[PDB]
Amino acid sequence: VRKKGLAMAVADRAREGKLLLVEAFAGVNGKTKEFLAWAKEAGLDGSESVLL
Amino acid sequence: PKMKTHKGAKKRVKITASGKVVAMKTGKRHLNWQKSGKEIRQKGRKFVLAKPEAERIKLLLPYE
Amino acid sequence: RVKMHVKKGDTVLVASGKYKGRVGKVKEVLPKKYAVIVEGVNIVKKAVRVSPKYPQGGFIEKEAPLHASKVRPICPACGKPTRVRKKFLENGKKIRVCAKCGGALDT
RNA sequence: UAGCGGGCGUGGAUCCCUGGAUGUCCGAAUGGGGGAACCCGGCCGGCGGGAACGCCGGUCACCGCGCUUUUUGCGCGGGGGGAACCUGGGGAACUGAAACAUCUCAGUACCCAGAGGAGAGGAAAGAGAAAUCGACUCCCUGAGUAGCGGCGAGCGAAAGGGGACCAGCCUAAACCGUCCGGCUUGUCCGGGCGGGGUCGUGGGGCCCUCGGACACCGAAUCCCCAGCCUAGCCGAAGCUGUUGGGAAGCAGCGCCAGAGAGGGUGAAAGCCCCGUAGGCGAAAGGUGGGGGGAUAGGUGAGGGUACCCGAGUACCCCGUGGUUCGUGGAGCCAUGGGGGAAUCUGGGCGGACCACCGCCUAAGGCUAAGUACUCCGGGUGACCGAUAGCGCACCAGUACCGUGAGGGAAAGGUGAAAAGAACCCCGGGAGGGGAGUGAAAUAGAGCCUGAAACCGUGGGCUUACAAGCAGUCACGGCCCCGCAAGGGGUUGUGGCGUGCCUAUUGAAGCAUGAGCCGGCGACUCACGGUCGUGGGCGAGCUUAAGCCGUUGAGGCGGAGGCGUAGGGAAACCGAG
Repeated sequence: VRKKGLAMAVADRAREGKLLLVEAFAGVNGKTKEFLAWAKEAGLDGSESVLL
Repeated sequence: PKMKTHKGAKKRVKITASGKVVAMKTGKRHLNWQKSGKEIRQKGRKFVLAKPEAERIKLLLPYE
Repeated sequence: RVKMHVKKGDTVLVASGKYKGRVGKVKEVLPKKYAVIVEGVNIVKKAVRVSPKYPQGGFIEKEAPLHASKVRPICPACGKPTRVRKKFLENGKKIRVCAKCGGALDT
């Protein structure tokens, strides 16, 4: 059951289209504006919350 | 905690593993003398049901 | 332990709410209940006819205290939270990159 | 926590951290006391001039264990408390059985005592069916199974396996060396002390034999250092205007981030104050195998002899607790009496007992670890907001109850901040009328809110020929809202009418609960079953303890229960 759970849920997100697995994150030191400009570039904005 | 199977009726009854509680015939102990074989071969087994639904319950946990 | 605040009895502005943007004076730290008596809360008490210290005229007050979270630093600029450094020897607290503790006299 | 009043610090006070210090009188009280916190006293020593009065510091009750020539005595400890957890020493009744004695409740509450962070326990006369494992406590399944019983109520375990955890040993006795005792001197009986050994194809002793060896391992012990706690240190980014009493809220631009946890800042801030992530920190003290030095200390093969291996015991009986065992064919452990072994063909067990085969070496001892709990430190919650919450939110084990053991309350909020109301006025004051204060005094001092029952004062309608579970339907009088239409209200008349709840064959009942109101207050859950149901699954399902991770983050762990064959009570026969 719960196996499929994740699957279904996660895969259902995929049905919408809101998803991606970047090869490697450009902001390599863990600092805010790195990932921030990175996100503005990676299809992000601000009003959308991230099981990231 | 875990309900206790009634050791007694457990130690003294049958129910065919389909759900039909079928028991053992009595009135057979201190008689026999002026009686006949008719009562003998009849006093060999028994039946029952309906309230042995409540008795089917009393068996409980291992059902049996 | 660490009743310690950040305000020193010298001179500092007041970004309050009562008389907002009022020039804050010598300040007088009082006490450990986060408060200050700058030169501000001006009212008047209904003191009695108390013949000695209050002759035939009794209806007067000057500067009453106030809250300590109502002021901000001062330097050749404005407030902005103070940064402290160990000077190697002493312990000067220069302002937001803008220099000098705001109290001075060899620090 | 105010006034009076006087001091102290950048020669770094207060404040927090540590160590010591002064530490009176009570209290195990401990010199003797004694009705607790009071009254006396002895010896060492001192001060007042101090031999009589008095103080100061010293010293003293008892038990045990270990020494001292009995002696003079020296020595270390003891004794008290403690909420829960803890081991033993005694041991209830109510109840269930729809009575009630067997039984149960339960060896449970409760009394004693002691032990410590632990304990308790603990290295095998084991466990039990196979030539199987191998101290202890803990979690799980085994399983309500195996057992138990006026075979009623009901009570009710162990192996196996899946994990936590890991730990092993001190001895006596064989033999030997010494000091002591005594004695029927003697190739001696008992004692203190060192060597000696520790058991399952037995272990050593003693002599003889193999070759016994640098080493090889190494504590529960010694000591130290990383750390850990008792205080801290620092630490990211903003303004202008705007309504408002007050902005943090309204717009304009800008900003920190490993930190947009939270509280507070006159309200609602990531850049106001306190802080959050991160990063350092002990001079003195306490705590720690984490790492190591070190230390106590541990290891061989063989022949013979014929030495010892735990004595008022095991073993039989009797009276028996515990365990599934309520005495049954009744085992094993433990023990009160009586009978009373041996030292390995010795002993105990394999559920009465005898035969065959296996298990393990008794009657002396110490053991960390995981267990258990909450006086307590911090941390959290689909926990509560002054009838709730702990009994105790505020000086609650205070009031006050009773000699007494013991009972057991009530009682919170002004504001951002006291600015907590001078001066006039009436008044003895009290309290108010003004003023003055703040945003506001409908926040005015047990003062945010202020209801209900509730007692007043004004007004509208109605009432002084009238028969009432108090209203209802209609109509008129009326007064006031209304553009209309209508609406509130009120009752002048007349048709209709035996309160509520409980209880009852059945109530207006002259059966009862109830004065009125505010509030508190009763069908839940924990295990398992059982029918129906929503879904994943499919002859398949699903893990339990736990472990890995987490900081509201999940996955992993197949022991096991479920399901396919039942039928005979059984051996067992098998879709029969």
